Amino acid sequence: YRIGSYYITEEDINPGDSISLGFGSWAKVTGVIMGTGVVNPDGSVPNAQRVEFQ
Amino acid sequence: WYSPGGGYSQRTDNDTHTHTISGSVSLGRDDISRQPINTLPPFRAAHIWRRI
Repeated sequence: YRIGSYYITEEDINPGDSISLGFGSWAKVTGVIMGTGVVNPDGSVPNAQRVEFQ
Repeated sequence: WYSPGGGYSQRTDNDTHTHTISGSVSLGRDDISRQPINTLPPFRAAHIWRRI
């Protein structure tokens, strides 16, 4: 995941000009937790894997 | 009263009522008792709120 404010493709001459540039949705979350679990801290069941849509 | 006809006298002290009499009553119930608030089955229930 790469974040940039310039609307230039990663393979373009203006960009680094290497690799394939793909649109990324949302922010990257470190593998271990998924966020909302328990009102009082108990923790829910998180999700893992890369590319997996769940 | 048995509606008995007197031999010589007349029972003028007995009569049949026609309508009821409305009177003022005293106080009654004060208020309701305790009631439950919130759901016990939902207490400590895990809720998922993680964003995408």
